[PDB]
Amino acid sequence: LDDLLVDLDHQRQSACNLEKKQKKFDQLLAEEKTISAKYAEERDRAEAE
Amino acid sequence: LDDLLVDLDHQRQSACNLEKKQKKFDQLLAEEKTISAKYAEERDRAEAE
Amino acid sequence: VGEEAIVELVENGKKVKVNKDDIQKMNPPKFSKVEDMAELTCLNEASVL
Amino acid sequence: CDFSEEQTAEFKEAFQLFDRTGDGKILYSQCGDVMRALGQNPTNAEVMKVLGNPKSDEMNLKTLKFEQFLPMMQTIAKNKDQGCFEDYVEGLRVFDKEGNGTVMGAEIRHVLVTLGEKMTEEEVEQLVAGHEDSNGCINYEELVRMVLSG
Amino acid sequence: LVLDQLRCNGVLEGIRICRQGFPNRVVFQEFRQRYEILTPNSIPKGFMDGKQACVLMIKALELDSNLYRIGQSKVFFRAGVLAHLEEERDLKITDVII
Amino acid sequence: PHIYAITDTAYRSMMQDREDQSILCTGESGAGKTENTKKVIQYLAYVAS
Ligand SMILES: Nc1ncnc2c1ncn2[C@@H]1O[C@H](COP(=O)(O)OP(=O)(O)O)[C@@H](O)[C@H]1O
Ligand SMILES: [Mg+2]
Repeated sequence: LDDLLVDLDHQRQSACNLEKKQKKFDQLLAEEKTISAKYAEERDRAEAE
Repeated sequence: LDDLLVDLDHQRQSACNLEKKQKKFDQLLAEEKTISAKYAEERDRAEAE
Repeated sequence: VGEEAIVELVENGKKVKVNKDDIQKMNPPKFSKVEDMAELTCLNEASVL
Repeated sequence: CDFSEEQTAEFKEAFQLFDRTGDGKILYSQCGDVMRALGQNPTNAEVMKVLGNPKSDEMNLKTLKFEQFLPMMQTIAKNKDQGCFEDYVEGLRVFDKEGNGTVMGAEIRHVLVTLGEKMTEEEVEQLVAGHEDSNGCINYEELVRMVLSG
Repeated sequence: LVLDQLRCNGVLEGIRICRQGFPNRVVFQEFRQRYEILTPNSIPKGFMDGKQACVLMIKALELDSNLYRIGQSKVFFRAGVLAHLEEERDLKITDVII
Repeated sequence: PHIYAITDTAYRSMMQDREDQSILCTGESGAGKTENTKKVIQYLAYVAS
């Protein structure tokens, strides 16, 4: 039972971390979009130079 | 112990039902990062030129 | 049968009667040669050995 | 160029002071150190970037002409990732476990050798040398301000 | 012979107290100084009780309530929790340290 | 895992905590205590000179 409790606690920890990262996904995509837009601007600027 | 085994078989499936989503999210992020990396490469080539 | 169980031995196929408290649970091959034995799911003499 | 020629005249000399080809050329490995000698603070990532990501052996073999070094310097001069003193002191305080404005020299050595763009132990010992006290503690505000103003 | 050494040495009991217990324990002020960088808005920037500051930090970190216990002068953590916090802390500072 | 990892962990713990450390090699006769002691000394002599 002690081993099952330690295992279940680790599964619970892993699922909690997955849920937190699933929530983090939205702002991660927003960041990737804004930084890719900045790279698009920077490539236009460097080509213009 | 039987109750803990039931809770464990519930928790593992509940976690897999998030991992199925994380697969998709990781693939989406991989594509978005490939696009952003291509823009950063084009920027770098333009700056070098 | 309550106090006892029958097992087949992987090296022999031989069927043997063993007492339910001498049987020890086995770790998934996922934990083969783990660097830290605190990470084992089943922690018992047979698994540590 | 979009750069003041009065200091380009100085950069010509300061580049030539790295002389070891026997002429007006210098090798890729030197490029970062001459840029750091002329007063900029390029990261090794930036050095590799402006060099076009050369190979670790090619860095020993390929070479710049001053005509090619000048725009390298210009690129690093115009755009930079460099932070500032008010940022670095906030970074060093992460190691200040007690709030007295001091950090352990062994900790700062370990951090600089292990995190980020790893420094050699010979470099890091030259950095902390002379900032000793009776406790082995460095006053990170003054260490940062001195290194940055140095 | 190996089994007899593991038995008399107490190796399995030692592993069990590491898994079932809280082998990592940090004083409230040291926990603040080490890990406040992880959650810098979590504490109102005035004075605060170190214990309450640690509670606020651990809530902003959203640690599972089973991974830690809070004492009279220390926070206690399961094994490997502080390793994760150290990795995350190193990541934040690596930008500034570069 | 290595005796060098145990020795480095102790050295870093001594520098970080400022608490003095012990390395305690415990076994039967022939178990490897003296060899591992030599490796602890080798590591400290190299890393902390
Ligand atoms: N880590 C090791 N690597 C190689 N050989 C070893 C190691 N540990 C022990 N031995 C061998 O076993 C012998 C006995 O080990 P030793 O450490 O001297 O025993 P004790 O712990 O009783 O002092 C050594 O002389 C050596 O031949
Ligand atoms: Mg001996």
